[PDB]
Amino acid sequence: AYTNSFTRGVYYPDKVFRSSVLHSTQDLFLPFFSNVTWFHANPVLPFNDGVYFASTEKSNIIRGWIFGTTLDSKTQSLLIVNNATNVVIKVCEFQFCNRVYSSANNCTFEYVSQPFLFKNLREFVFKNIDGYFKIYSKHTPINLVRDLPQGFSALEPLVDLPIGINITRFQTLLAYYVGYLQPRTFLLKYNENGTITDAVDCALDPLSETKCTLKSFTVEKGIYQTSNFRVQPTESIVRFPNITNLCPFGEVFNA
Amino acid sequence: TRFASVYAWNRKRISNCVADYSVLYNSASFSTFKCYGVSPTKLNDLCFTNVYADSFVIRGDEVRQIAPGQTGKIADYNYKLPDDFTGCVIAWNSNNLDSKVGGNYNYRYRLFRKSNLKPFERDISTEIYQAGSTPCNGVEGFNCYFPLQSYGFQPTNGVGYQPYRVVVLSFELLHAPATVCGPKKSTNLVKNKCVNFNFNGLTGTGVLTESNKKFLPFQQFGRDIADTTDAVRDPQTLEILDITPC
Amino acid sequence: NVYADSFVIRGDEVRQIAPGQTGKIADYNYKLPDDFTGCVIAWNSNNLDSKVGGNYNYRYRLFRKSNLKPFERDISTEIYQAGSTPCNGVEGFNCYFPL
Amino acid sequence: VQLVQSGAEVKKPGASVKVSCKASGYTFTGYYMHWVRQAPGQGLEWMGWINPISSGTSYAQTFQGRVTMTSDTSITTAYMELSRLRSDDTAVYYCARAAPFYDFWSGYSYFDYWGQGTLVTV
Amino acid sequence: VQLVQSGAEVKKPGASVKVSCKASGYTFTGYYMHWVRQAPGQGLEWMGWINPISSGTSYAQTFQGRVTMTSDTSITTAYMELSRLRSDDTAVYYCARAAPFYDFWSGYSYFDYWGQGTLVTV
Amino acid sequence: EVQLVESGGGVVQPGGSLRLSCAASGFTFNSYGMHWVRQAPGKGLEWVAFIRYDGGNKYYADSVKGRFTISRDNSKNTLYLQMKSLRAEDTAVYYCANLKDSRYSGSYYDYWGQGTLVTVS
Amino acid sequence: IVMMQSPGTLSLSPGERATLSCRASQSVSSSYLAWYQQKPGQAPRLLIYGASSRATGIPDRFSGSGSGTDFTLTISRLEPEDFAVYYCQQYGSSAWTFGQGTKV
Amino acid sequence: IVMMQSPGTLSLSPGERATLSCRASQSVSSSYLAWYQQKPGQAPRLLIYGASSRATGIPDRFSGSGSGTDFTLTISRLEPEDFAVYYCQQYGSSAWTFGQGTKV
Amino acid sequence: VIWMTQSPSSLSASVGDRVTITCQASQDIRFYLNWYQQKPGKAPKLLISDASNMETGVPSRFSGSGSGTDFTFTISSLQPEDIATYYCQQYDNLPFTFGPGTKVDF
Ligand SMILES: *[C@@H]1O[C@H](CO[C@@H]2O[C@@H](C)[C@@H](O)[C@@H](O)[C@@H]2O)[C@@H](O[C@@H]2O[C@H](CO)[C@@H](O)[C@H](O)[C@H]2NC(C)=O)[C@H](O)[C@H]1NC(C)=O
Ligand SMILES: *[C@@H]1O[C@H](CO)[C@@H](O)[C@H](O)[C@H]1NC(C)=O
Ligand SMILES: *[C@@H]1O[C@H](CO)[C@@H](O)[C@H](O)[C@H]1NC(C)=O
Ligand SMILES: *[C@@H]1O[C@H](CO)[C@@H](O)[C@H](O)[C@H]1NC(C)=O
Ligand SMILES: *[C@@H]1O[C@H](CO)[C@@H](O)[C@H](O)[C@H]1NC(C)=O
Ligand SMILES: *[C@@H]1O[C@H](CO)[C@@H](O)[C@H](O)[C@H]1NC(C)=O
Ligand SMILES: *[C@@H]1O[C@H](CO)[C@@H](O)[C@H](O)[C@H]1NC(C)=O
Repeated sequence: AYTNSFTRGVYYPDKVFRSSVLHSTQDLFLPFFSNVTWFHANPVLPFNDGVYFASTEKSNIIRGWIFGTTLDSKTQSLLIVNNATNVVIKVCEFQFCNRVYSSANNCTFEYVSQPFLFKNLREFVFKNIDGYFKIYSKHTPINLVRDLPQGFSALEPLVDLPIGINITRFQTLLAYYVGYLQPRTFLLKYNENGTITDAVDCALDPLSETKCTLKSFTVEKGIYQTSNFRVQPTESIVRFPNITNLCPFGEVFNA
Repeated sequence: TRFASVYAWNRKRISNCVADYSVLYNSASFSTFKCYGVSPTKLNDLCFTNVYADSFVIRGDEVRQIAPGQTGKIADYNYKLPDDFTGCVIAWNSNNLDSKVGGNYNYRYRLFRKSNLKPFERDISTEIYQAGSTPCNGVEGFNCYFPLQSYGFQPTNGVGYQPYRVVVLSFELLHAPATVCGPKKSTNLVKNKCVNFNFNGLTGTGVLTESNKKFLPFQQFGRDIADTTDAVRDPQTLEILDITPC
Repeated sequence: NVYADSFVIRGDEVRQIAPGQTGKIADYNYKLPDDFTGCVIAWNSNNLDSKVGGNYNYRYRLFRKSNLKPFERDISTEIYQAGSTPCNGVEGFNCYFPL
Repeated sequence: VQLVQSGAEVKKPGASVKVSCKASGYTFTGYYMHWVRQAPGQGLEWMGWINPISSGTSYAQTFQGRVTMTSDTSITTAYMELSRLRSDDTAVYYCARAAPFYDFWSGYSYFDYWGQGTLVTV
Repeated sequence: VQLVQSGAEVKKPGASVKVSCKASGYTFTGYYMHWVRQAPGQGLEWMGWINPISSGTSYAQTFQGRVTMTSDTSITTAYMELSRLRSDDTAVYYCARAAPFYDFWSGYSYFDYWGQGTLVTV
Repeated sequence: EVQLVESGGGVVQPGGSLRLSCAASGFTFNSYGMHWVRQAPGKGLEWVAFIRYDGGNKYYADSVKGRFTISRDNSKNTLYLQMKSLRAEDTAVYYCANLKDSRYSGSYYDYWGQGTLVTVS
Repeated sequence: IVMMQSPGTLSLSPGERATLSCRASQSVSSSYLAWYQQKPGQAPRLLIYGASSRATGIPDRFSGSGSGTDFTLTISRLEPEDFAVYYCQQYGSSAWTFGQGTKV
Repeated sequence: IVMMQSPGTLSLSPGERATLSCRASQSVSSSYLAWYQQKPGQAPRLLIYGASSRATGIPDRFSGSGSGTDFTLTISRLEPEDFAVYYCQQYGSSAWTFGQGTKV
Repeated sequence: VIWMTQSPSSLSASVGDRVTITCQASQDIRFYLNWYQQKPGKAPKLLISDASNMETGVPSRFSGSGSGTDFTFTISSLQPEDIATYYCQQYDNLPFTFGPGTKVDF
């Protein structure tokens, strides 16, 4: 099962305040109109270069996530668990069961804060760059049953954890949607309050590239040069002389 | 007490603290103290997002290789700095600790490698090096070498062959909240007047006023189209201030 | 005009007598300008300046509050304050003799 | 450079013997240690080598499975152990130094320093 | 490194005694010279230090005003002089070397070399 | 039901070229990295190549590096292997697979196709 | 400050292990704690400095440890030469202080 | 491979010149040919390495030459000390081989 | 490149016998080893991951352990259906490598 995430998964790329400006940035974003996998439940999934996660389930249904590699007692794993009053984030040599784990040896990181989680759609973005596990989130009202919501809403930084571990796989702790981030170029529109209200995926289509080339979200009638095409080399060919005698360097060195 | 071999160099991450660099620079104990991308006399005025401290042992003649743009066995196969490196290299003679009679063979370095290391890359494998065209299959012999070698430090060695302990401090300066700052004391905030300012490492001149800009909790400053900061969050009061030129 | 400056240092320090150098000699003893025009001449004087048991007549500055300006000379012997507490001219903990 | 070997040994058939060679005056791990045997009235036979840095070894076909070589860098000493001894293993045993295989000028091809030998009678 | 002290002395009350310590094998002015006293059957007492480069000194409260320390770099020798002698000043006196206060690794906190002591009887 | 179906095998001449493809279904193809593995007649398994989930980063065995190219089209759920300058030594049954790997691909499941025979003669 | 060693005298056979103690009236930084050995008719020599570091030329048969107010010197296997008097030494507040010493 | 020396024994007066031979069953690179001297009751010592190069501390009274299958050691003027056993040594195919030796 | 070795290259065993297969890496690969079972004409099946973690559906008679360079695969009680060639595979670093393969027969 797949859904179309129309323009979802946009987050504030940095901590710089901007307003009344169109800003072009390079980062890991969910491509517009990509195919997002719709899960019903609970398999272990690849983390790849970052994960877009969304759900309409209650906070007492989706408890949190496990991120790591082997997801067993052999390596450090990141455990994010919510409850009625708080959120607990730990990195340990966890041995997971099947209330989440039976053991947690060699704990290196602990963080405690407030809970992370017509219905209400919850969106999260998980990145792991240079040892920092970055989480972005947004909570909005939803009136849909079978698909993702339309319209634009940017996700704000929630927490930035100096965990220092590698993540290749993850699992959700218990329906939800999972997409993956890619290195794209986006044009982000900041309003007078510094809120991102729109965005253009510059690789979505010829119209979007025109918009990105122009630093404008509207295009007037006309013809515009947006890029160059160029054919890439299919292969490399080496053509040297077919002599075989070796240069007498050894004779110089061992005189 | 114990330093790493250069091929297996140690790294420590330093954050969320006050860094006084003058105690190191003004010391009489270090034979080498060389900074790149920054002057040592200004370190106490600066703020960084992170600091890394790398440490290892090499012989005296090799200290020159611990610099940007260097070549040789250490720069090539053991510990490589970037060309745009920002940080300081500190070294001192450790003959009194690391040498012994008959030779200390604990300290080792990589002698052979298929290719040069990338900056800040670490390689601790001990696989057999293939010098010839014929595969070694993990066996040492003709054209098949063990990649590592020892210094064998002895107290009677010439200075170029004596052990030196090296610490490399690399300064990470990203567009992010600085967590490591020098010991500069803060003053009271002055508004509606032309002043010089220094906000968590950000220096400039202008008039400061209360701002109506609605920063989100993560946001620390704003910028204009000229890449100039036009608003800051005060690191102590968390108040948002506008910056305009005098 | 021509100026001729002269002094004694140890062999490893000769490299510091050049424009753009750092270290105890360049920083606290003898500093050249970056736009320096002139020549640096040196020779080994082991046969004249060394003696058995040690010649302790030749000295250098080890500590200073700040780096010297080019061609600046400093011959004071005041106690160097390394710590936050004043020395009042007394040598001891965090209070060093500069030479 | 000095190479100093253990004293003479007397053994019976089926037994094992261990000969030590202590090195000094050079970087121990920078050279291979070879063992060479000399029976009474006979010439010289190469047995094998050990490389102290890697603890890697190689042996002559004659002694494959019979001989073991080890080293201890903390005392810059190499050892040769020969098992299942026979009467024709009676010989003077020598340790000898040679360059490693990566030596540019082929210093690995010859033995430049010798210890005074250890006499073993079986 | 060697520290060589003068021979034993015998004195009467109210007098003064001077003990010398000649240093060799190191840069004289790079270290502080300390004096330590040991009465018969007793332990060790620190008296004070002298810094040859500056001729600066510091003394223990017990000997303040009683003891003077000097040095002469031309012969790399330090001297300790104790005045107004009493019978309980009978002890073996030692010179000992320690790093200066600017030593990064706190070498000033301990004495790394000792001369063989000078016996003074009062 | 998870399936991986190799096709495009056959017989080619030495120095020639052959392009293989693998049709994936039953799983989220565009979320996993993919491998090629080959097995010569009477021989054991040999790893050939690996491609990441976005098709961005590619890795090859030293024995095929510079001759084989790996690619994927995530809109067709199809993995490709382009083999040039084929040698007699390249005769093998080629498999596409999703190998369980806690360090690189992040796959927690192990999938294999039936394999397709490529003969160089 | 007062430096207190224990036991005043220790007796055991050669080849056995010995441990000596030193207690301070106040906290002492590990860097400011040292141990000395004094054989009969001889000046003291440094064995351990900085609490846990051996002096040059000292056998690895000797080791030290401790922090705060309590430190200990260990002799793993005693030789006939090790039956000497040992002292702990402290630095602080511009003064150097020795313990009363213990005889092995 | 086989390394063959000749003559098995040589006899001549002190002060005269001597030449010893070594023949290989196959070609040997000059770099892989060496000569050793062994006095009675002593370990062998290196005289010549690389066919023509003297070892450190060896008098210029000794020299060597040859290529391919045939090599020779020359002693220009014999001293009473030179009446020893000499060996040629070859390297190849991961093995070291000695000649049978000749007595001067 | 990490070289993988297995021993024995082939072993005979009866039903009920204990079968042990050794796999050795030329480099320390921690616990990043997979074990596969292949029958003639079929693709390899994964039995064990992360050195000692059993796959779902794999009979309890199969086990494995080890760390660093020396790993062991064990069948506590060989069954008629366990006649196959076993491979070990490292995924500590790229390129990935398989061992020679150990053939088990009657
Ligand atoms: C001196 O050098 C020549 C050239 O050999 C080359 O350079 C050497 C330093 C070394 O890197 C060799 O491996 C190079 O091939 C030597 O003559 C060669 O010797 C090799 C065997 O070692 C043989 O296979 C080649 O055919 C020889 N080449 C030629 C042109 O004859 C020579 O033996 C060296 N002499 C000494 C004493 O070292
Ligand atoms: C999404 O999947 C459908 C098939 O269900 C395909 O036709 C479409 O092109 C895919 N879109 C993208 C962006 O992959
Ligand atoms: C949530 O977790 C925290 C931390 O373990 C705990 O203190 C708190 O009591 C938990 N809340 C509930 C309702 O259990
Ligand atoms: C786990 O803790 C042990 C000490 O009990 C330590 O030896 C080991 O190195 C630690 N492992 C990790 C990954 O921290
Ligand atoms: C910006 O925020 C102000 C409140 O400070 C609000 O009145 C205004 O309408 C917002 N602008 C937009 C486009 O929402
Ligand atoms: C220190 O800074 C924090 C904000 O980081 C502020 O809340 C706190 O009140 C400050 N403390 C003082 C004494 O100003
Ligand atoms: C995390 O693991 C991946 C595996 O593909 C690797 O490429 C990446 O560099 C690792 N990250 C860090 C910080 O090592």
